[PDB]
Amino acid sequence: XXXXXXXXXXXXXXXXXXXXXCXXXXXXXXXXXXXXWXXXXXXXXXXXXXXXXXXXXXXXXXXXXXXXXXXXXXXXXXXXXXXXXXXXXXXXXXXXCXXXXXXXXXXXXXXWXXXXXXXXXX
Amino acid sequence: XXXXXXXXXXXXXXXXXXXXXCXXXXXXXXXXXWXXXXXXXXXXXXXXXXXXXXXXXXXXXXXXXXXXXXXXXXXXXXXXXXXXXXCXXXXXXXXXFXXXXXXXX
Amino acid sequence: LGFLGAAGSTMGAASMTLTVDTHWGIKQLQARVLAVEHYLRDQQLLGIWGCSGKLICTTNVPWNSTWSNKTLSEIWDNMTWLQWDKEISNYTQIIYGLLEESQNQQEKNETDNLTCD
Amino acid sequence: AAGSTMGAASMTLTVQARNLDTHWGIKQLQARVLAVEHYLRDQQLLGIWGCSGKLICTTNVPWNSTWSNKTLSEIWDNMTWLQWDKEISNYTQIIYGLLEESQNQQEKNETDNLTCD
Amino acid sequence: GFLGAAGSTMGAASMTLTVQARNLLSGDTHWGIKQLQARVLAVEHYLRDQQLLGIWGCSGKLICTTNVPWNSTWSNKTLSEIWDNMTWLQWDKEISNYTQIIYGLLEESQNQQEKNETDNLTCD
Amino acid sequence: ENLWVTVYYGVPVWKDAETTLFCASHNVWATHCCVPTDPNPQEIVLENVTENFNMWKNNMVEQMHEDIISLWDQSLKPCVKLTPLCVTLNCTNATASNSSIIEGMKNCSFNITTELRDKREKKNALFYKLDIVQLDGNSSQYRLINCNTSAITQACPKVSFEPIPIHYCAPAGFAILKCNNKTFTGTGPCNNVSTVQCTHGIKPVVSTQLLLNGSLAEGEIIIRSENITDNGKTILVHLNESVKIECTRPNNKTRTSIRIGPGQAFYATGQVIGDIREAYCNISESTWNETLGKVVKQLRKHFPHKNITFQPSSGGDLEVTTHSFNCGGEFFYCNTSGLFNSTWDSITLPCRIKQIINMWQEVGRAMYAPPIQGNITCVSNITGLILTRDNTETFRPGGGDMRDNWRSELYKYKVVKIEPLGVAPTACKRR
Amino acid sequence: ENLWVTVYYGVPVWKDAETTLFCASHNVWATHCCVPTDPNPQEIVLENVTENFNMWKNNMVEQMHEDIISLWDQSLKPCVKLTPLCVTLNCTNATASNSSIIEGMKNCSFNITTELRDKREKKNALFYKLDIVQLDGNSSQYRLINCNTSAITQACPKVSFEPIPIHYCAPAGFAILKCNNKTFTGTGPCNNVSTVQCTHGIKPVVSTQLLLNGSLAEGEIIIRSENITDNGKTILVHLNESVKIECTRPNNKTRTSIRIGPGQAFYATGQVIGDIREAYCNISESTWNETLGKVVKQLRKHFPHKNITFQPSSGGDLEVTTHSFNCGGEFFYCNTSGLFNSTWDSITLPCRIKQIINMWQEVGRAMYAPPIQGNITCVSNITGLILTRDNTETFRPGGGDMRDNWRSELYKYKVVKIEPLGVAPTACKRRVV
Amino acid sequence: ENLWVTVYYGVPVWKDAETTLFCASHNVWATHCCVPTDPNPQEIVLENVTENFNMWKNNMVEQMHEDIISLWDQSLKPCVKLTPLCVTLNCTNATASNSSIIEGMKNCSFNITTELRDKREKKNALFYKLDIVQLDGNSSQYRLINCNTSAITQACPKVSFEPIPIHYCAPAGFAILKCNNKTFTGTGPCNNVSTVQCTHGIKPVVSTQLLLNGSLAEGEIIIRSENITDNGKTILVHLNESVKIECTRPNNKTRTSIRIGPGQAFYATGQVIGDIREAYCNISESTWNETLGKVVKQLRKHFPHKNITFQPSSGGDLEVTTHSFNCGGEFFYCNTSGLFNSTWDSITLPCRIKQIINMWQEVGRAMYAPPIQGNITCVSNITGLILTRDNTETFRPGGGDMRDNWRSELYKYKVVKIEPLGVAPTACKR
Ligand SMILES: *[C@@H]1O[C@H](CO)[C@@H](O[C@@H]2O[C@H](CO)[C@@H](O[C@@H]3O[C@H](CO)[C@@H](O)[C@H](O)[C@@H]3O)[C@H](O)[C@H]2NC(C)=O)[C@H](O)[C@H]1NC(C)=O
Ligand SMILES: *[C@@H]1O[C@H](CO)[C@@H](O)[C@H](O)[C@H]1NC(C)=O
Ligand SMILES: *[C@@H]1O[C@H](CO)[C@@H](O)[C@H](O)[C@H]1NC(C)=O
Ligand SMILES: *[C@@H]1O[C@H](CO)[C@@H](O)[C@H](O)[C@H]1NC(C)=O
Ligand SMILES: *[C@@H]1O[C@H](CO)[C@@H](O)[C@H](O)[C@H]1NC(C)=O
Ligand SMILES: *[C@@H]1O[C@H](CO)[C@@H](O)[C@H](O)[C@H]1NC(C)=O
Ligand SMILES: *[C@@H]1O[C@H](CO)[C@@H](O)[C@H](O)[C@H]1NC(C)=O
Ligand SMILES: *[C@@H]1O[C@H](CO)[C@@H](O)[C@H](O)[C@H]1NC(C)=O
Ligand SMILES: *[C@@H]1O[C@H](CO)[C@@H](O)[C@H](O)[C@H]1NC(C)=O
Ligand SMILES: *[C@@H]1O[C@H](CO)[C@@H](O)[C@H](O)[C@H]1NC(C)=O
Repeated sequence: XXXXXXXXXXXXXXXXXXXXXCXXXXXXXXXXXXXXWXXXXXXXXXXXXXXXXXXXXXXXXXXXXXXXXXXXXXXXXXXXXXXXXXXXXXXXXXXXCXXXXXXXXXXXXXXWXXXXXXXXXX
Repeated sequence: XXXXXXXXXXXXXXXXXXXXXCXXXXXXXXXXXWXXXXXXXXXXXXXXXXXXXXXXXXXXXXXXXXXXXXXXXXXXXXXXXXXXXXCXXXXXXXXXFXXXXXXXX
Repeated sequence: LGFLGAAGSTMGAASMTLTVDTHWGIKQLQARVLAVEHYLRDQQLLGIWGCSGKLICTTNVPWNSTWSNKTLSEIWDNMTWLQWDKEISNYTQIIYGLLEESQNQQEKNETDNLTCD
Repeated sequence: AAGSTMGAASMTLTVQARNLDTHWGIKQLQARVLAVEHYLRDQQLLGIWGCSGKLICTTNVPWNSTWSNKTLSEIWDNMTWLQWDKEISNYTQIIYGLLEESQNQQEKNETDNLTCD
Repeated sequence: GFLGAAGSTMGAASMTLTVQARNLLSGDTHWGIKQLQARVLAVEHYLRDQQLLGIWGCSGKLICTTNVPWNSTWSNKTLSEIWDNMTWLQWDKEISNYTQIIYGLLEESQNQQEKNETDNLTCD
Repeated sequence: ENLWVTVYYGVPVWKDAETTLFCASHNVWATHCCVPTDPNPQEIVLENVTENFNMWKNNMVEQMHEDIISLWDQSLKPCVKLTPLCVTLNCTNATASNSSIIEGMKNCSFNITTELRDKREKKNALFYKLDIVQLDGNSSQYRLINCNTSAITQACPKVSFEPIPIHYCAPAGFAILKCNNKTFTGTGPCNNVSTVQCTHGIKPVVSTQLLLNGSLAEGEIIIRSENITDNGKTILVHLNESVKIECTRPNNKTRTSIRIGPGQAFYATGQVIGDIREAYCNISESTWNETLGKVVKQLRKHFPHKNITFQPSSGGDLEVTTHSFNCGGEFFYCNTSGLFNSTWDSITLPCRIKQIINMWQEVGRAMYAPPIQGNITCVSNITGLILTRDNTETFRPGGGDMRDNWRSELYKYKVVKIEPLGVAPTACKRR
Repeated sequence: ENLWVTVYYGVPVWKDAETTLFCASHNVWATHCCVPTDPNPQEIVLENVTENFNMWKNNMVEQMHEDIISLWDQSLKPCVKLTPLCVTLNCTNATASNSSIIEGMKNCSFNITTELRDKREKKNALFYKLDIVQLDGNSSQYRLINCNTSAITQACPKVSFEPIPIHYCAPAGFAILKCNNKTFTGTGPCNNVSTVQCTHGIKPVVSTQLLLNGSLAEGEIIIRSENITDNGKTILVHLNESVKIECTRPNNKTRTSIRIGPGQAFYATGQVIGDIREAYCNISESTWNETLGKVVKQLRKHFPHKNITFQPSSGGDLEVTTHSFNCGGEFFYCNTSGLFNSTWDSITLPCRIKQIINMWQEVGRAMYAPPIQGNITCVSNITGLILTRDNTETFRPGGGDMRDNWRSELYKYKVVKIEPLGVAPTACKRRVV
Repeated sequence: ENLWVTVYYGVPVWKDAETTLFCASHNVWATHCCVPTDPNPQEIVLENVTENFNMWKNNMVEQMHEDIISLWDQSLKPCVKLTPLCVTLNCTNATASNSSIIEGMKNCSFNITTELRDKREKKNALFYKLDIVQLDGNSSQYRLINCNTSAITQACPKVSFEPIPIHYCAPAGFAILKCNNKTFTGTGPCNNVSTVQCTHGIKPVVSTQLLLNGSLAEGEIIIRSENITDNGKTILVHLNESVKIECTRPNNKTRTSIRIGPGQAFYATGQVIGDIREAYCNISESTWNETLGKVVKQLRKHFPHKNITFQPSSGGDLEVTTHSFNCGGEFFYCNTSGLFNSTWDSITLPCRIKQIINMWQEVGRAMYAPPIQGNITCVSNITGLILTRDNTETFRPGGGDMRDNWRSELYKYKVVKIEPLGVAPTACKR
């Protein structure tokens, strides 16, 4: 089964960068699905902060963090990262990876990751 | 893209049929997931696309979406089902989410 | 690893190893000629579809759910290539015809008179 | 379908058509070998020129006003390939020599030790 | 002018590669078999060279650059000596015991290049 | 001022060519023409193609001829060699069905070696007067005719030569073009050209003056020749309606068997049971005459007068003066002088049966046809005529060769080589 | 919308297929299978792969059969014809060595053409009775038994037909799948399938009834048959232990060369000196008894609660009613009735010798085996038995055509065509600049 | 340092190789070598190259040899077999001359089955003594020679074996290198090499001891050998001047025909009218003596000892010790002892004729040559001598099994395989 896991979350100082990352060796190596990140603050639902067509490198970051959520992936390592810069002091959320599995239709966001949380603060 | 938390509050008595409404700002597929989880823990899909009931989930607890109208259906409320219902604007890049329905049970 | 080493593997993992006496005289000539014809048939198809030199070749032909309606996650991580070949064997020629058409249209656009020179 | 006009985009169908008792056995082997020889002959000629793995290729050789002396609209819309080939631009050996020389000069320029462009 | 450049320097001879290549394909029972064998082998030799060139990444090329460096042990010469004074027939012998090594290195290099390109596709 | 050379591969053009076609499907034709076929009409109309055809220069006719001869020679290799039979024969008049005067038959006795060379046996068999030649005057001593010049090979009794349809198919890189003009005369431009992979299925039926079996013209009766005016050319007449002809040997025959050597055996006529009238070949008086008149009406397009006449065939050997039929395992040689006799109820033609034959116009390698036991009846469709031109104008039912029989069906097909590479100008320079 | 067709080349799939295999490594087998043998074949196990095999429909068997017939006939083309010997033979009793009768042979005289085609000579030869047929009742006149149906070709004395191991190898584009299940019976699915390019070496042995010098079963004795309850099918019993058998003809046949004509000569038996006994053959008694009992133990799993018994062959000619084999070039026809007689230190099986051999089912061809001088002894192992079937269940040492001898070695191999090109959906559209 | 391995294709290099050449040009050679030649053959001079040629190991000699024999043997298949003639012959003294004194011929009568089976007739023909063997002592019972070991095939009457020149041509992927050194002399480097696709025309002449029609040396007399200093080796002396030789059979034959079977007849000498000498050759005396003097002047550079001698071919059978000429359809065996007798207006070589000819040195495959009607004269050019060697040196005419004659035309040619791939260092990385 898929086993995506989050890593390197941090209580980053406001405006600091942190190399949040995940890996999912059990899942297909880009041959399928796509990278997707989502996050949620306490008392919040979710937002599709970032994505990438992992088969290659076609990025699709959300406007909310257009200047920071530079999602990237290494198909070769069955791994991905979102080393956002200039964290807002308000950017405190759990973040998790998902598999954008699809069938000639919008993706299902399957195999949600462990969701390690960060805690950016001033 | 955008969607409203048409059922931001959605409590139901055990064994009662229920659905957590979603109102999209545009027609879209309406994949949804249950937040049957601890904080900073994984969510799980309810269904994909308009009616692709999730694997390893009750099929009874599902309904098809149409146009901009959708809901996360439940055959019956149960404590086991007491998880928020998150609705995604699953047509849009970086699909927007409606705030999840409380969906208490 | 090995020739056909991945035959029992799922398609995903398997895709990672794609880099792997006149009586007598007539039989030998037939064998040699046939081997050449088979070689050329594969290279010619890859050429005509715009996949010459590629083990992995993307195209501009969309997947039609009628050929198969499965999710990538239940194909690449689930079934073997032998099974896949059987599942869509009935559409083999359809796919090939579409690939040829797409490549020929791409070339016509390449040398169209408008917005070229 | 050799009728119509020269502005055909049916070219893939004329390509895939190629390459599919000792007296009889020799005749059949000769037929197969010859079909292969001709296929390879055309591919090598295209391969020497810069046109490799393509059905339609442009070059750096200019068109001569004395080979046809016709406009593009006349050529592509009011003629078909049989007429074109039989009546005009039917001294192709000139063109073939120009194409081989131009291509070798280009390829040589690309590895000049002073400008590895 | 086939082999016309055989006595020319290696550099000069690079302008006759098309001539030398275009003449590789062409230009009772026992007799028929001998002639079929001769034609079939001419085809096989042509194709084996084309397959090898494809293995090294020389698809449709007469001159190919690579990612494999030249080893001074194979030949300790400079470019002004090897391309300008020597003819091909004069140094081909020098590489006769290194040919398989070089060919093996070219194959390995091509495999690594393809893997990087395979793992990192270009989409959309 | 800004046009550039563009190379196109896959260009839909061709040139005339001569290549090897393959032949597609106990019968020899069914063993040699081994490739199976499905219907696969593939009649692709080229719409605007007007191509030049010439049935008199068509290499397929010659190729068909060479392949047919090759098949016959190959088919007769694993068979009995009738060499021990080139002995003096002591012959008398054949007797059968209470008559000792059977015209055409001799009762021949001879000394032939058995499997064991030290022993010999005296054998008896009946032979035809067309197979046997007298050694001297005032003598019963005879020899087989072809022992004078060559070997005689017995056709294998187990091998079928029935002219089942065969198809000639192009190799990859080649195509067969068809002429679909209902009034095509055999040469020149033909509009409405279509392309196929194989011919329609041609029956390799052999004849000498009437063309038997095959298709009929879809138009009116067509007169075709390399040159109508030239008296040195064959004129083929392709009828649009068939003439039904029936031939038979209603009498029964028995066969005997001589062990000429180890394994091998010679088959020969035993006894004749029945009357002694042979062949009885006939066509209706209501079909002939009228058919011939229709041919004349078409001849009048080239010969616009009332001095047209049909005369009996001229001299030469039996193979060119009479009408050969391949009725079952026996060869009929029919007298057609009763048909070609006119100036502008059924008619019976007597025939003779021959067993040792020289095939086509070849010399030597004579074939011996074992007798058919029991009686035989053959029914066939006359589809055309082979006529020549030997003031008034006389036509004769003869002339030509054995290839003209196939020109009559292959006239509508042509083989071309596809040449899918060419050059044309463009507006784009290489980038 | 978001899924695209992607072409993959080098895909590990295959199809059942029939192709022409080539044969890899003085004599015939050694000059025909001129292609060198791979000194180090690489067998690749296909993990988590199963495949369907069927030894009774295996075209490798059929192809081997055709290759053997062709080689045999080609090898005998440039040899002496014996047609001139079809002359009536004048035969007497034959009294070799001492003042007795040599049973099984006759002393025949005949009139044969000298090199000049006009004159003849009288020559003598000894022949086996099995090759000679009487021309009439109470006559002394005989002929060679096969001059009635065909030419008899003398085998070239310089050409050995001794089996050597040979390997069948697939051409490029093809591979041979091999079944490595120790108890697989030859049909149906086999797990643990491996891929090879060439088969193991096998020998083109042409014995009947008892298979000689083959491989042994990896597991216990395997009884292989198509539809075993069908009395119309042949049962191949593949042993896991061999049985040693030795056949001997303890005498010296002299050789007489009789010229036929222009560079042509016949080799006749001259005189026979030695122990005049019927080419006896010795098979271990205790080995056989135990071996046959083991076969029955397994045969009873298909035919339970039945008394399994054995009988000698019920009929046919002395090509099938006996154990025919060709060891030293001497063709033996041994009586196996001493083995297949049961109600479930050695057993001597008497044997006859034939000199004119009609091999396989060629019918229209025959070979004459030149006499072999010296005293000949042959040693071989029995590696499988051929039985036919039909509260007693009776089996007999019957058999089929010679294809069955090779089915027993090729039962584990299948030929497949490799099809490396294929497509599948993914989610990456061609970039197109 | 840079320097990366650059791959090149179409590189003008080659390696020694052996392949099958094709032959290019009723007549047998014309029928087989049906392939046309280039009306205007091209030749490319390769400047600044050196190539090692070795005629003694040249596979073209062997290949041509095998193809010539194969053609010959195939050519004799579709015609008359003479096995039925292997019967006891009467062979009385021939009476063809006016006084019945030829003594080289016998009048042989025999009982033969005619084309009609079960009918035999007494037939007769004249035969040469060289083709007849006596069956026993003191007995007029004779046979043809090749009846006990093999069988005789009659030469096909419509096929000419005239040695019309043929050319050998390389297949694609191959080329033939030619040596242009007039003084090459034998195995070793040639410093002037050109490339051709086809060899010059070579006439498949079948003489022995003396070479007949062929090319002449362009330099001085060239003496070629594998090793001139070893005995047991053939020495080929290639002259730069020809010597005219005129050979004839000054008498008139008439042919008789004996039917054998359907499609077959035996042809034999019926009668011969004329004088007694069967045949002879005319060699100008001064030309011959001058020619040997020139040969000796060159021979002396390898063999400095004076008083070099020539002897009349040692000994052996009448295939070795004499000359051999296929003159029209007759095979002459001329005595050359009149030439090779010396120590350092014309010379008559008496000649014998045979009709049963052994092909090369094969066993069996005997051919019978029908008599040629009327009188015959052949004129040919002697181009060289084939000598063997055994104080002073002794030279004798001799020769090998035909390959040595063919080595005299193919000595300047070599077959090489073209090898278009190679690599070299360059300054450009991918
Ligand atoms: C060396 O070369 C000469 C010159 O070509 C050869 O002489 C030629 O020999 C042939 C066969 O003997 C002669 O052909 C015959 O000519 C008569 C003429 O009436 C004709 O009736 C025959 O049917 C046949 O065609 C040819 O005329 C003769 N040429 C000359 C100029 O005399 C000579 O045979 C060659 N020597 C050797 C050993 O190859
Ligand atoms: C041979 O060398 C000379 C200079 O010595 C040069 O001019 C000539 O072009 C060279 N030949 C070839 C084939 O390059
Ligand atoms: C026509 O032929 C049939 C068959 O030989 C025969 O029965 C019939 O009598 C014939 N007609 C005439 C008029 O003789
Ligand atoms: C051989 O001798 C036995 C003695 O009983 C006799 O019966 C038999 O007929 C004899 N056979 C011949 C060929 O003489
Ligand atoms: C066969 O018969 C001949 C007759 O001469 C005799 O010499 C020979 O010894 C006999 N051989 C045998 C085995 O009887
Ligand atoms: C059977 O004997 C043959 C020949 O001696 C030999 O190849 C084989 O190993 C033997 N088997 C055993 C185990 O005795
Ligand atoms: C020819 O045959 C007779 C037959 O009587 C014989 O006497 C004579 O010696 C034979 N030969 C000669 C040369 O006379
Ligand atoms: C070769 O012989 C012919 C005979 O016609 C003659 O014309 C030619 O000059 C001769 N050649 C030589 C080198 O003597
Ligand atoms: C040469 O021929 C002439 C006739 O032309 C003859 O007189 C002379 O004796 C012959 N000489 C020689 C040496 O053969
Ligand atoms: C043959 O004899 C005639 C007699 O007139 C003569 O003219 C001719 O030259 C002679 N031919 C030969 C080859 O001796």
